[PDB]
Amino acid sequence: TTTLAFKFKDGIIVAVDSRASMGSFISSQNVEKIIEINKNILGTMAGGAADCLYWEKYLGKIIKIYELRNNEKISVRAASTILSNILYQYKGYGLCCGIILSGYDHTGFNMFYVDDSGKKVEGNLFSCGSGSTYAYSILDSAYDYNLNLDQAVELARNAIYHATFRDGGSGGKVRVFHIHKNGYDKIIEGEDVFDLHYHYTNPEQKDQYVM
Amino acid sequence: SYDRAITVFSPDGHLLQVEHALEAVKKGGCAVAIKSSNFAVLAVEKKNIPKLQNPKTTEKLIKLDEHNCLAFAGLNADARVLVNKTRLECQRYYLNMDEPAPVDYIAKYVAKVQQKFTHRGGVRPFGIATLIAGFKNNKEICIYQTEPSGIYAAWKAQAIGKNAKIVQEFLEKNYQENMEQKDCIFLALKAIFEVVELSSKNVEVALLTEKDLTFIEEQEIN
Amino acid sequence: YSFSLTTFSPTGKLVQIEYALNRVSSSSPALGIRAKNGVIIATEKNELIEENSIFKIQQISEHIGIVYAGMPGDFRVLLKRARKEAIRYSLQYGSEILVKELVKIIASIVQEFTQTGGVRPFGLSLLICGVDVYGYHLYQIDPSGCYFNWMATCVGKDYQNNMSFLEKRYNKDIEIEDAIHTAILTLKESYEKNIEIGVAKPFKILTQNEIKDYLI
Amino acid sequence: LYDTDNIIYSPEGRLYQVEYASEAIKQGTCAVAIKSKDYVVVSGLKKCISKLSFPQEKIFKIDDYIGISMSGITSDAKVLTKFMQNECLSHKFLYNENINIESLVRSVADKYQKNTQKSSKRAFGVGLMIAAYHNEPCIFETRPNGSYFEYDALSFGARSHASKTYLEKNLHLFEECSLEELILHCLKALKCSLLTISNTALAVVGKNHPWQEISSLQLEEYLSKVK
Amino acid sequence: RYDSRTTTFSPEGRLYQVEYALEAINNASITIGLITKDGVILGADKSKLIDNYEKIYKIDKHIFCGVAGLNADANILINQSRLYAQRYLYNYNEVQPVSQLVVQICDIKQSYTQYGGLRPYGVSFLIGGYDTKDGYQLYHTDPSGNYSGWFATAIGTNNLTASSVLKQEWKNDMTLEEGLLLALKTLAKSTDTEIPKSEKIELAYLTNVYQKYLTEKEIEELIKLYTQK
Amino acid sequence: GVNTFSPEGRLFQVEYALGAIKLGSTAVGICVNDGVILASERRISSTLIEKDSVEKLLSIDDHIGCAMSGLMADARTLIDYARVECNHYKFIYNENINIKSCVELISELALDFSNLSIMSRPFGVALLIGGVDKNGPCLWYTEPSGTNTRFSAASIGSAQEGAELLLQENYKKDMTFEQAEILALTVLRQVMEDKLSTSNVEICAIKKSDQTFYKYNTDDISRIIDVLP
Amino acid sequence: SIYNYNGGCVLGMSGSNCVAIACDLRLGANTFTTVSTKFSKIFKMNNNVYVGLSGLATDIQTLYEILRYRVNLYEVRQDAEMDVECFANMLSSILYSNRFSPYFVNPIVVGFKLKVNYEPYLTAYDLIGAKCETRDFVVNGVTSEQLFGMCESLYVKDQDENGLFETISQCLLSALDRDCISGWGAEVLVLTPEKIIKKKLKARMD
Amino acid sequence: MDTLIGLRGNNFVVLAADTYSINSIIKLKNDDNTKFYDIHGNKCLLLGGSIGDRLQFGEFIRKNVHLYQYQNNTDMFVKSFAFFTRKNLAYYLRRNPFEVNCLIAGYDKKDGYQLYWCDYLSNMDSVNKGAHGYGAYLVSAILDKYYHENLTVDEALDIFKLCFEELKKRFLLTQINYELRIMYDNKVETQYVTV
Amino acid sequence: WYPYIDNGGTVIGLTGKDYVILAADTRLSLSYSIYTRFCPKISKLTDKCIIGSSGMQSDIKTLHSLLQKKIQLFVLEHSHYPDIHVIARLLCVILYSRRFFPYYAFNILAGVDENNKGVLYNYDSVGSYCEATHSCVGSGSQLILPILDNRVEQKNQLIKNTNFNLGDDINFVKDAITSATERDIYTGDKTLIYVIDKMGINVNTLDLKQD
Ligand SMILES: Cc1ccc(-c2csc(CNC(=O)[C@H]3CCCN(C(=O)COCCF)C3)n2)cn1
Repeated sequence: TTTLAFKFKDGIIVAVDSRASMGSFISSQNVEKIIEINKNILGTMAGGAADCLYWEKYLGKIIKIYELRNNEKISVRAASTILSNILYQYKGYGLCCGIILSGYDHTGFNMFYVDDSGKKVEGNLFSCGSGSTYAYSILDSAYDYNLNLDQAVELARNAIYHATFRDGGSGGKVRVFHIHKNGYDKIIEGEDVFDLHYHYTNPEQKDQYVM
Repeated sequence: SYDRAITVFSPDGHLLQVEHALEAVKKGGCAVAIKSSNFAVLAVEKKNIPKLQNPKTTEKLIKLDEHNCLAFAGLNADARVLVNKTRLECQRYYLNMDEPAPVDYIAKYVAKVQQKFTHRGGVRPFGIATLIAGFKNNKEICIYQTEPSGIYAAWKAQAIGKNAKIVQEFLEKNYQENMEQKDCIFLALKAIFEVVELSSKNVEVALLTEKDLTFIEEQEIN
Repeated sequence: YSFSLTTFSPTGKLVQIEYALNRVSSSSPALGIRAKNGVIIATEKNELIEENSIFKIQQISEHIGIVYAGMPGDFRVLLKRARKEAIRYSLQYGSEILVKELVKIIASIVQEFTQTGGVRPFGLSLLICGVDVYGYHLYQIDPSGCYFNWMATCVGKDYQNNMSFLEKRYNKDIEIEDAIHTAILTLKESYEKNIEIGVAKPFKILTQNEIKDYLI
Repeated sequence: LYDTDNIIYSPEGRLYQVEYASEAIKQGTCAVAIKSKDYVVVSGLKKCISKLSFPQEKIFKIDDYIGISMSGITSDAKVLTKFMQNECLSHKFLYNENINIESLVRSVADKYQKNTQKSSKRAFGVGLMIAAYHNEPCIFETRPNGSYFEYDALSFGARSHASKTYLEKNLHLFEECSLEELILHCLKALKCSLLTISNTALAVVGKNHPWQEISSLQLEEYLSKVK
Repeated sequence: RYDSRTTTFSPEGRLYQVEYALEAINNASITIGLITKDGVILGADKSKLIDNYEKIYKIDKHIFCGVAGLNADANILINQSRLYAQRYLYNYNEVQPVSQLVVQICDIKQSYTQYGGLRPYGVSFLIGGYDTKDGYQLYHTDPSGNYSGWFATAIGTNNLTASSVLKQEWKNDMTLEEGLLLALKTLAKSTDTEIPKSEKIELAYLTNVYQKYLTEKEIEELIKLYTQK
Repeated sequence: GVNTFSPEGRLFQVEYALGAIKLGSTAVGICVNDGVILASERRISSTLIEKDSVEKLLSIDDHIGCAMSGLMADARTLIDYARVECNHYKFIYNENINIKSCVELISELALDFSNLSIMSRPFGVALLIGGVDKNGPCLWYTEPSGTNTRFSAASIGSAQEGAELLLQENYKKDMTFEQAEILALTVLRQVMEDKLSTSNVEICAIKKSDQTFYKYNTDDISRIIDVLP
Repeated sequence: SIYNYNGGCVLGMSGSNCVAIACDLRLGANTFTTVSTKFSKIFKMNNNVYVGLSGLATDIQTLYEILRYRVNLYEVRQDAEMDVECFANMLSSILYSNRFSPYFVNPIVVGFKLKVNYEPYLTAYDLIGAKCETRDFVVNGVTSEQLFGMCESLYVKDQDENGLFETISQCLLSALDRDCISGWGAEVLVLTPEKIIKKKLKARMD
Repeated sequence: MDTLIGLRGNNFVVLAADTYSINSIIKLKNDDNTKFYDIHGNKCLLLGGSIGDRLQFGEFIRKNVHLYQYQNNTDMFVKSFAFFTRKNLAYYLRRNPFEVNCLIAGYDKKDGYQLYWCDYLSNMDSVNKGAHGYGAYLVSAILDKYYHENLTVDEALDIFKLCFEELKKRFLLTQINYELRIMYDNKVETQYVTV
Repeated sequence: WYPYIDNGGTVIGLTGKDYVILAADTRLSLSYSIYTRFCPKISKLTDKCIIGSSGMQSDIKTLHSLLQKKIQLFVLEHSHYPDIHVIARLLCVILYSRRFFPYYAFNILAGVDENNKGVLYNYDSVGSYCEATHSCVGSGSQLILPILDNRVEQKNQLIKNTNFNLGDDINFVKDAITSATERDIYTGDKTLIYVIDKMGINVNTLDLKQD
């Protein structure tokens, strides 16, 4: 798994791969790792797929009840705090969750990193998974806040590609969503990285690419 | 009456215990709350025996947390207990939500607590009505009134306690929507003084702003 | 199910406590006299009942004794509780429980039954006589749970007259035996087989032969 | 002073609270159950409280071969229905067989009786008729006092005296009646108590015929046959 | 049918149990308190064979209480108040402010009027104490958990006469000895006696912290002084 | 007691609760093939209130709305429980709960005071719960007796009898959504005493096309008034 | 090894109408890093009862708080000071109530039994309240072996307050100078029936 | 790996901590905001350890202290605050403990400026200069050499710069970003020192 | 005492345009010995949804019985049969409820939804799951999943044939189970094939090797 999110001029770009594997065996390459918490907040899935899925759906349930009760949309900070507090109550039981909650609320665009250990780090550029280091390197080498939507999408796609390329546990399809003031959009619903290798690194396609 | 039901339906459909808690509220001192563009004024009646009772001991104009303040009319010990519960819930919200408790959330919590006490065996209803002033998540100021039954509603200007009907009728004809702090305070005082004896020792008026709640120095009241 | 059966009357009285006081006042006389060098608790009681089995005077600890006026069963319960509390204090601190503290603990236990739900008050009054490093103590515990510190007192039937007698015959600086003679005279005014006496050395209860020796 | 508490006996040796819980059963709608050598047919009147109202449900399915009809307080009926349904399902989960009907009825009667012995609780204010096929068509009736019985035919609710009299006149036919004639007998009994497709509920259960409510067209044709 | 419904509202928004407890306390012996610059004072009026403070009790090195009402309930509440003070010191490593202890004890008072089916405590307190934040404090606590702060007040029988005497005489700039003389004068006035007897007096004072519980001889000396004036 | 039967076989408490739902403002619920519409009056008690803070029409879920009569404090508790349970169903099953299931959950809560298998009394509330599920639009009525009845069109509140009579007179199955709005506001106008206005009433609709709870704004209400006879 | 985290040592001694309680002033961390030098291990329960707590610092503070709570309650309820022997018994029972998850503390109790006659009272403890009442001296802490050697070789019976101060200070300092994880200052308290003398010794701070 | 530093003078108290939020072998952030916990009343709790434990313990303490200061309508004393914090840390020491290192700083009219050093075991003491984390081993001695009770705040900040320089040069983690709290003259200032 | 044993056996799922096939063997074995040559692994949940699991047989049977209990209770309470998606979320929650003492049973939920399209959800022990067009759980899953990927996806073949019919899919599934039996010791004996389409569920049997 390799998920990432970064904040830019026009909102937030969320990108993920789609591989789930059981040890060295690839069990699926069509996993949806970007889960919709509510109409404005997205979350990612890194680590324990069952834990992340169940607890992000549970957070969605809590958020829906809250919104119904208070006739208001919850903020990313509040949802991230709720998730971290719930994940801390299970400290020591072996939960493995790495999640990035990114959304838009009355305080602007927000993005938080929450792991099963109880972390609630707030920032504007995050990556989770076995391929997170490669994603950080690629993103940092070319991250700019004033990138256009197209430029940010290309950067996210290239970072996800490179992570999948160097990392065994990442791959499948790259999915890129754009969070804006009025929800989110699937800019790239899914693109097999097989084409991306022969677009970025070996376009001539006349011999094996040498690492 | 460990688990005996105290509040029951009368043959006519009424919950007499709630009417008795309303009587308790009616016996209490008058309080008034008036809302402005981005601040509120709460003026409560105080009655102490001069020269013998410490006037600083009784505080019916209560700060709940950083941004929310409260006033009450009714039984004082019940008011203190409910206020402590409310403060605990404000901090619990700010701990679990990482955001301060909005005025509407606090008012709804107080209302649900009062309803619960009206709907459980082995507990007496709170004989107090509260006016809670604070700010919403959108930074808008709001004033809520909660009744002993557990019913709550938001208001522009509202008075509770003894002779609350007269103060309401006065504020209806005088509340001119957005008002400056000085004359908003003057209105909050001339409304409350229509029922209480005219004396600077018969009132305490405080003002809530985005920065904090400040009690008005007695020189201005004079 | 748990609600107080003892309630404030419209005038502010706890009529169940008043009724328990009436019951204690209609009970057999007991009394205590605190001497300068000791303290004594005496009490007054058909050819069949074994005497040794119905002693009102009992021993709380090596230097603490107790007598009662009221209901025998309540007394048995409270005596077992007082022994339990004395033993608990001994376990905690390694020394014999001080008389005043035992009186306070038992007073709290007695007051509990005037407020908790589904229980009547104890229908007895207690006289507790003990010795500690702080001297000789004679305490009375009421059904209400209040404890008085006494130099001498009587807690049964016709106790106004007996209180007057003790008042008209009490001096602080009195030997133990002068106090024992005054106690026997007071009990005979209220009224050797009819007399039980305990004296405080570890607390001791006088044998029948000794009592008769005092009756001379 | 003897009807005040649920746990008190009258000098006549009577529980008045339980008898009032039973009196709550007379004001329910009439329902009738009859059986032949293979089937049980249950027919009930649906209550209608206004023209714009939808008729109240009268019969409920408990298990593949178990259904019930109720007369009395409806919330208590729903509680009992959930109890029975969870019981049948728990039996089918623990073991791999359908529950014995007498066992289920006895457990329901235990649930009824428990409420009658404690002051803090009140008896279930509803009478249940249970129709099932456990090797045989069986009709049971529970009562608030914790007593239950087994019937050849049964009816209770408002004005069941007419349904009673009809059933007592026609009891000796039910055993040898066929399914259609049994259905028509139950419908005529129900009519004596007074039917349209909206105000009448009708279900059958029996040998190799799981509990099944009769369809709208089937009910229409059956009512025509009644006419 | 045997339940009395102690925690129910009366038709007038009044609790009958609380009112009857107030009546019982009003029939209790009179206890007074007042603030001087030197410290706090508490006076109180108590058979000849009685040995033994029964109106004034120490709650902590810096808190002490005068009682009115039922003595056994007063003992229960005094023990619980000592427990609260010591637990505060345990939790925070600092002495408990007087107002906080008063609030805790009054909460315990009020929960008996809101919860369960028990009767209220039929006791009222005059809590005196010193802390750094608020200096010298005196508080009145009634059976319902309401409390108030005072510079000088009275509880028990004939509290109105004592209150009038206190208001007429209590100044702000009075020292310990003058406060004690005023306390004796109020105790005498509320008993409708020209001279107060030195056997029916319970005087104690807290100053910066130390508490004095006056023996009979010191009371006799104060009586001599009060009689000269 | 609360669990005592009458000699006639009816619980006293629910019978008394029946008188409570007869109070409060009047609401009307109409179900047509296109959707369900709930329109409620607002008897604004004073001009100093914030009219929109008092709510008679709430959303138990995205596809469920409810009109409330009786004790509003109790009704809010019922609606909050309904919201929690509907969201729990949505989480467990990942689908919008059936309306009848929600009404049955509300009913089982409403009679939890009996303790057959915790609230202390009946709720004393009447709910008019409309919604759209897989079955289409539907509208239900729940009352303190626990019995829940499905209605084509219904009314609740003080003017329940008149609104019901009008709805019976003017309701037919073949009705457009616009006709449903017009009829709802016609009945509402005929029942309320305060003259109908764009600020006096609430209108919420759940349409089959989207099955979403939509609360009307002032422009929509003004439109319907413009279309009124 | 738990006791090596903070180190520390406490030393009680008795003379004629005088008693002495001394302790080291170090608070360390991870057995070698000296984080404080003002961490006194002697606590006053009352004028006639003092306790010295050695071992885990957190356990020392918790136990001191518990002891203060209990002693203040006892004294207020009795309107009198707790007797030293009663305090020792209470401390033993408090220690043993946590036998299986104990406070890692090795307390000593010092003071005067009042009879007026002021008889010195000393008693050492293990972490589960095993009495070691003694009439000459008591030791607890990591420096226990060196301290036992000191009080064995140098203890003199019936020394006045000056002699007792000199002997106890010498014992403590000589024992500490052979200990890595205890030292950095020494506090000495000499109680007599009328007055208490508190001194801070000039010791190695290495 | 969370370096905390505290210094106390006659007329000031300064807390300092590196601003790194770490996750495995990567810095999640170079500007952390989870170590310092300002408590109304010129109080500050500087926590080190693991981010989850820091958040939980710090926010628990902060909301309890604010609840105390609101219910009683008074400012908690710095000594009471520190000992409440140590009590709460010790309570959980034997049940799901927080592995957090703590520096408690504050100012009162009763005890002046106050600094308290507390370890994850809840061994607490008042100090004039303290450190937490591996960086302690490289800064404590510096604080010892250049400290005197009458330091001005500016001299204290120069000593802190010496400490940061030694943490950049000799400490294996070349920590360069630091956040400082300066309580003095009734005001609490926040400073950011790079390199 | 280790509370987990693996009874072996394989379940293969494969979806079409409007049909779904679930073929599972029936051998039940312990270590190198055979408890029995016929223990059905596939349970019917509703007329358009079945579940087939591999793992520890007792856990599988209890889980299937609990699913059937809850589905019948759902029918009796909400008066309609759950969709395959409703059943899928329900089973995910049921599995995660034992997250810390998980069922040793990997599952495939096959069915036809309201829109008459084949649906296949594959689950691991602790609840993580995803929709798939072809799945395989059990001992032979690592042997068979590539066959399904080479036949249904043809990612690595330029010349692609896509028109598949039910008969072709049934024969392909028979070949796949034959290969699993050939190479997996824990797979063999009779296999049951369930085909769900508009008309409902049809069950056929195929004999496999017995060694
Ligand atoms: C998010 C997600 C993605 C995929 C799956 C999932 C569950 S199944 C499957 C496809 N198949 C496999 O991955 C097999 C690989 C070898 C190990 N497998 C076994 O079954 C062996 O265990 C025998 C008893 F359980 C499963 N994908 C679940 N969630």
